[PDB]
Amino acid sequence: IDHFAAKILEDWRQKEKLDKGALVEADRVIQRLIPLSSSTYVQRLAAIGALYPNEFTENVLDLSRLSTALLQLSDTYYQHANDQLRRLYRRMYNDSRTLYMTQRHQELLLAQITADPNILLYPYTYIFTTIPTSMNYISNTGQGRIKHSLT
Amino acid sequence: LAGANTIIAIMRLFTPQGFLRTDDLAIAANFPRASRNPQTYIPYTNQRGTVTNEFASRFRTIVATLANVVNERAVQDDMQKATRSCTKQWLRHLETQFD
Amino acid sequence: MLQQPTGGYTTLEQFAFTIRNDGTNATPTQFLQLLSYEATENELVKKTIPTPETHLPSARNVPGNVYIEDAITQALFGISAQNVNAHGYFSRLSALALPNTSARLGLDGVIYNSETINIPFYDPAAVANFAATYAKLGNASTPRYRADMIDIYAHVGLELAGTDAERAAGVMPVKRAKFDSWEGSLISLSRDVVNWKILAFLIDLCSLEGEALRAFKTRNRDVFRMMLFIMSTAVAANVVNRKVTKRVDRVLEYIGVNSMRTAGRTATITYDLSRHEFAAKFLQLTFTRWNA
Amino acid sequence: NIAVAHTDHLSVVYATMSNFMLNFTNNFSGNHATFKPDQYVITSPEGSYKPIIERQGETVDGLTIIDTSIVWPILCQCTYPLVRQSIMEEIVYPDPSTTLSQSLSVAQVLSKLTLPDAFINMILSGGDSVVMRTYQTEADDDLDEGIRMTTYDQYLSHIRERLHITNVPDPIYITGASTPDQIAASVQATHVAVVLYQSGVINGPASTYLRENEVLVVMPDYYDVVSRFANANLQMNNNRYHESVLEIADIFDQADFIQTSDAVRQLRALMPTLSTSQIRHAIERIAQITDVDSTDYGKLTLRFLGTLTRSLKMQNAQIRRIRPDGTVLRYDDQIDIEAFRWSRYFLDELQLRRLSVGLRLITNPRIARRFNGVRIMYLTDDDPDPD
Amino acid sequence: KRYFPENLEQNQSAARLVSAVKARASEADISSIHLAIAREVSPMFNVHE
Amino acid sequence: PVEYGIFVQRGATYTINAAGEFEFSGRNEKWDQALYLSEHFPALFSDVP
Ligand SMILES: Nc1nc2c(ncn2[C@@H]2O[C@H](COP(=O)(O)OP(=O)(O)OP(=O)(O)O)[C@@H](O)[C@H]2O)c(=O)[nH]1
Ligand SMILES: [Mg+2]
Repeated sequence: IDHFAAKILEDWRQKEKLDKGALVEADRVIQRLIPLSSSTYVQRLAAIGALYPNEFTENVLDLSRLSTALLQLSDTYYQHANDQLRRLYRRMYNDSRTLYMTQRHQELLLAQITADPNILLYPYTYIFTTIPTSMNYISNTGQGRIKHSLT
Repeated sequence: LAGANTIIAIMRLFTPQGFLRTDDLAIAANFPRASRNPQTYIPYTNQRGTVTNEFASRFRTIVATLANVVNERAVQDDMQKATRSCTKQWLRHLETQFD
Repeated sequence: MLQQPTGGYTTLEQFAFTIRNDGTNATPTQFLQLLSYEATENELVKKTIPTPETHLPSARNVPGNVYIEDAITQALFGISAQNVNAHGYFSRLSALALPNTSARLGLDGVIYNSETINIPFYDPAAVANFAATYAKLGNASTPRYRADMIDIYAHVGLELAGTDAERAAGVMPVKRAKFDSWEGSLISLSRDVVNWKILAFLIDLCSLEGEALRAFKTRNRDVFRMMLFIMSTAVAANVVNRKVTKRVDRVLEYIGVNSMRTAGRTATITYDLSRHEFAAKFLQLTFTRWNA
Repeated sequence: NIAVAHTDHLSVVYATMSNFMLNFTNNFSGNHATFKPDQYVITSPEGSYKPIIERQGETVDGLTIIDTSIVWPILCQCTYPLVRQSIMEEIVYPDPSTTLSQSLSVAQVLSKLTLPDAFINMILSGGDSVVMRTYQTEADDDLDEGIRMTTYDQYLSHIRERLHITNVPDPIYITGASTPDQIAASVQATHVAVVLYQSGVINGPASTYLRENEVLVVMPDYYDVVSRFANANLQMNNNRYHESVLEIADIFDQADFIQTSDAVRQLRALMPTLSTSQIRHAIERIAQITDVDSTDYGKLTLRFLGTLTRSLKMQNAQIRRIRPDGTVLRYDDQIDIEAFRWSRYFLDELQLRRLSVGLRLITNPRIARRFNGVRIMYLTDDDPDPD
Repeated sequence: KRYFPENLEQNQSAARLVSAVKARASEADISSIHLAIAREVSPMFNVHE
Repeated sequence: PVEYGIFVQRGATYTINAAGEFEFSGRNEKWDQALYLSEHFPALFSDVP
């Protein structure tokens, strides 16, 4: 669980840099792990890790106890108000051995197969379309009280 | 109760598993009976199914409850910690005697 | 020698494929009508199947007449078969692959080393075509050449469960098959299939070309689907029955998802790992031939 | 001085004893911080689970107590064939055949140790039952017809644990906001036809669904149950219902779990009403009919073990890991070994295969030679014929 | 008597629990049991303690 | 004694959490083997600094 969580942090940050479109010297297009056999809790971690939830970009999760945050987040996704996100998380949980990835990742993987034709990379993979979410959560972790000015 | 749920839950273990039979034959024989309508509560009834016995199964949920309670019972002395698990085993045996 | 008609060998009444059902010899198509599918949240998407290796395994010097049809049909649908790779007699198909070999493949499904009397056998050209692809069953086990045994089942699903729109799309929801059923239905189905002379189906699949081939694929699609069905029950993660008001609906879940299970169960035939590698290879070759 | 002969000799003895047939468990992971032995138990839904690993405290002739003191002689007053080398003792490579045959004898013995119990339990596995009322939703309903219901207590005592065994999502609660399609989705997701009642009046399309599809509602209690349904038809009534036992075979149908073929049912009908005592007696009799073959080492392992088995319940017994917290886990397709998913009544594959054929023999009309009922009538026997 | 599983009565850790059960386990006496079953249905006149 | 106080205040045991974080008891209880099958582990062998 701690291993998977560290890798989900890594892939989330890397995908956060690729999403901004800046060139990156990434070691591999999908930095996070694929369970082959694991407990339920790891399958949950692989599912929310694959989801690239807006909550990481917003800093809604607390990283002090990262894996726990990810478990609770997978909980909220397991019964998400959004049917798309819920059915997508559930699908990711049902087939954890498959490596879900955004299409923009897959094009990178294809470029890599082009450059090095005999490269090995994980064969079992699904290319889901990411689901947009309009809710921009405010966040700022670290010391400092927020001095609201109520309207 | 608002927060004593474990107490009420244990108390439900004491609820009787029989039925309230009116004293039909005794009424027909016009035997003495101080009640306006005579009846007694039989402790248990004949098993309906070919194999399972409802009474024994009730005891099974009783000792499962008691085992959960014995399990959640915090203790400090090591021998207390021991008899907790031994208690659990012995409940588990009483269930078979009962069945 | 049996002449091959303009249609496949399968057109002959001698090679009818028919499961038992409702006390009669039902054709596979009219059993597959009974099949119904509960779509679930998961999605199967068919990857391109890797091209089968060019290499044809050596047919080791074997004096005997290897019963190959029995070997294959047992490896795919046999109730009790296991270690289907320790013997390695599938390589024997390659003996037929040579032009002008003295070997012949009998309707019995045995590979005689020489032509022999009173034993009818398929036209050697057609069998040469069939061996040129299916000898590669011989390298089902060899590490360099093993087939994918996870991805391939997606195709199985699409060809079994998939609606014409799903088959066109190349993607279908993972489905959970069901049908009103008799006691021990999957076993009896699997054995009615095991007795099938599938060598006819394969030899027609490999020798036929042009319109006559395509007309085969339509005429025999339900047969192929039945083999796919037996196989899919072999790898189905679980297989329950459902009470349905004084009727019973057998329900296998899920189509197109190889659970890789190896422990046996009363409900269905079970693949040992060797049988998984073998079925994977067989699927790779047969699907490669089914799309062209 | 000693370790030169420890790492290089004893280690291949551990490496070799690691492979012995009866050493089935994992012993360590190397991480003291997190290792804990997997805790399988023989859960019986109609009984209490027997943990395999238990602090039963029976000492097995002193075997379970550990002297750490033994390390001192090891470091000090003991010698090794490698340490001696300046004489060079030849190392001994023991014949496999001794421990192999001993293992085979143990295995073969306990393999057939359970057979009569397993067979009988296989037969009665569907025989567990729940009392269930059947209220009649419309006029001229036969007492079989209508909505079927059972108390939450029965479902908890019978249906639930078997749902955990069968590894299906828990059945949906119904709030009367329930479309029939949501119910169908639940009965599909968990193949037993069962849904838990929660709260509120249940709408009539849902009622006709539950009636037509024989789905079993699980009412928390029977107080004013008709208030719980939309009896728009006004046929359903609080006093109009039929109590009846309902066998687990009549709800579950999982081939390696609960024997449920019509032959075994036709067999169960013939059974007199039973008890765990009568059943234990039956098992003992089948056991004394079949005096199993055993090698002398097997007779020795038998007497060593070496007595009663009857204490365990085995009705639909399964092997499952329990949490250290003590809750019994469902079979994890990724963690628990594959063979543990269904104890196939604790029988060999071949015994099941033959068993089907025997069910064909038992069900066959020509051996159904015990006749029921008779007609007294005062006729001449002019032209006799038994038929 | 069938009060304990074999062989937890022999077990050292169980001694507290075993003494606890032997504290309660009356020897069976026919008249006392018949009296129990009977008391269940007989009318009570002096309030039972 | 000082480090012992600092260690034992954390607890004489711990449980690995469903999230995988360690959760020490906070209490100085003597260990018993009955706990070996329990969720708890001895705290000395946690290897947590
Ligand atoms: N994928 C996924 N499934 C879940 C999750 N939570 C519950 N489930 C499903 O629910 C089943 C067990 O439910 P619970 O016992 O309530 O889950 P839990 O372990 O108590 O975790 P919590 O929901 O946080 O209380 C599991 O088999 C899962 O299939 C989740 O967060 N993610
Ligand atoms: Mg790295």
